[PDB]
Amino acid sequence: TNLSDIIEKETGKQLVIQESILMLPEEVEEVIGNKPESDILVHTAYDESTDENVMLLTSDAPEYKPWALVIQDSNGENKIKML
Repeated sequence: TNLSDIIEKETGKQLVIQESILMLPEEVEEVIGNKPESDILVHTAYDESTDENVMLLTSDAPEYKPWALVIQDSNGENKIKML
């Protein structure tokens, strides 16, 4: 998919993307340090090769504009890439 393709562009891996979860802008801002201009969808995929969760943040439908990618490791440390 579009969203799996973005994850693969950014990680080099083909992963199963979970059904989206909606986050309000202030919710997202606490996590990321930037406040999105509207609601965010979190599309999560587990990267078993590294035991990492990969979270693709887009705007809501129908645009699904990519906004950020969060990769969390098993120690619970986040890396963020703004898209």
